[PDB]
Amino acid sequence: APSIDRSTKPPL
Amino acid sequence: PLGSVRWARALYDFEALEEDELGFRSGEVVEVLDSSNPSWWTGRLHNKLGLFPANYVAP
Repeated sequence: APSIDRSTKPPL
Repeated sequence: PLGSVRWARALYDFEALEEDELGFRSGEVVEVLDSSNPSWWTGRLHNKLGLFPANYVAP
């Protein structure tokens, strides 16, 4: 599974 | 404005770690509410709303 980068999460 | 993707299939298990995240097991069908962001999409699953990595699903 791809690496997950939470630094790019936009606000919900 | 809300992207071109309206429905998508989960490819991998995504574990939600925050309240704003929408977790799922592979094979789930996600309704995609916003696909405009290249990194994280907004979805609806089991009447819950949340973010998940775009690359964890296939349109």
